[PDB]
Amino acid sequence: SKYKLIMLRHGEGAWNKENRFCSWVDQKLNSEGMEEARNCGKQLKALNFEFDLVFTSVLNRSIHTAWLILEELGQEWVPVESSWRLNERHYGALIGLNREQMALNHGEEQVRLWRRSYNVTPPPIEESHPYYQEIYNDRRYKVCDVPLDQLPRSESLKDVLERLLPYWNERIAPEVLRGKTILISAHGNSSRALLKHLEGISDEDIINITLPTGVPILLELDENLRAVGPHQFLGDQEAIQAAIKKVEDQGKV
Amino acid sequence: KYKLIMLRHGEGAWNKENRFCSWVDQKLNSEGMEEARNCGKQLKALNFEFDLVFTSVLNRSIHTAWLILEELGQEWVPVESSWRLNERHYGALIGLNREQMALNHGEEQVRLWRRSYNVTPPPIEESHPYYQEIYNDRRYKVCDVPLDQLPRSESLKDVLERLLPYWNERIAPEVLRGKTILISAHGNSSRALLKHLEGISDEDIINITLPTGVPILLELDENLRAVGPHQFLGDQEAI
Repeated sequence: SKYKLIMLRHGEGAWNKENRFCSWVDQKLNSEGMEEARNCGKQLKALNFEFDLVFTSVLNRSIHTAWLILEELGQEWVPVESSWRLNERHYGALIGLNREQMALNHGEEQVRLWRRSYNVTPPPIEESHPYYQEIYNDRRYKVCDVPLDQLPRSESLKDVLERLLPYWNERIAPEVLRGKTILISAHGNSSRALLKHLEGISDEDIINITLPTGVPILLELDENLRAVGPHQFLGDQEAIQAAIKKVEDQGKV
Repeated sequence: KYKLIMLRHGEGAWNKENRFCSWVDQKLNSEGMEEARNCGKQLKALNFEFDLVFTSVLNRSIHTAWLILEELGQEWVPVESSWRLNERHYGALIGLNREQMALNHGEEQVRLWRRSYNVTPPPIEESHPYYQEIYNDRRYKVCDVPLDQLPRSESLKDVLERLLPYWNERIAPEVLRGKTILISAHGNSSRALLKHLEGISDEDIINITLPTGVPILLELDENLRAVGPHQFLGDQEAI
């Protein structure tokens, strides 16, 4: 049969205000990020969505986004399942740096390639990074399918897809085949990776997809779990276009 | 041996209005949330590190788990919810004023409905102002027993009988694997698991009083029987 699922990326926290690369640092939502989640929830309630399962990353800003949506829906009882495989892209040594400053030191166009291209890998994160130990000693990164030493230290979009797709295949997609209505609370680049796979977007074209924060993304799938058309945003068409331009402008002088 | 943490949510409006929530999905109030928040601060100050949490399907129990996990910075820990941890089903008593009931049917009878071990209250009926808010909710259309087979009132003993399979089948096997587990549940449903784990009689269980917002530690052996009486963690509270 036809299938329908919602994906979204969370709203803003402090480092978004400061225009810093956040990636695997576990920054909390701020007050307006929490409101963005509630607005998604209200939108989803206005369309009478009834979720059967929620999938999230292990970064708390994506879990809190999911809890906030469920509360607006009166669906706090719906199962939630979290995996590092949905984490934001690991940005290596760019973690914590200002974007517009990078665009100064290397050009607007080196920055765009670092952020949106499919294949270029960021400089790895090194033991001298102020947040190295906070990331890799965190107990949430033990309980899994990969030894702590084989966790990544930086990721291209391609690397994201390769550790994300096994989770889609083994956990998410079988529930979709089952007929359940699913919510994915993830991140900018882990959602771009999933969209690239489901929509058959080229290595070249994925560069041009920028996802707005805190906005529901409706995806329709066919009986082979491929997209029927392009992903669609729920909410006002202009306000969303302005919101996309914002994320694009973080990397511009 | 084994360590287990159980606890009970804080208050909402109806617990101030001296009323029966039961299976009605009443929300925490401000102190109800801050109580869970303070309770999470106390488990953090005790360096607690959970691997799995279990709740009922009522939001007062789920928010409580969520606020606690936020205080702990442990929001990534798996949560699992189940009606089998629900508060006791108070039947037709649901929603009624406690005092107004005391003048309708008498001190001694209302007291026996609330404190006994073996007495089933009057069933809730489709005329009840909250019958449809409960049995039409989608969270029961998707549970492990048919909707009609779910109870319309429960003795405290019925609570244990519906809880024990979930404990035997779902929870205890994870206690055995070495996981530090949290159970965010309700007064009655926590009373039934204690009675089972400690071995309390149908007589002592009726007088056991469990405070809200307080981590309740239970130490077990490999047969998962209590090594001693349940203990409260933290300090300085009354009533």
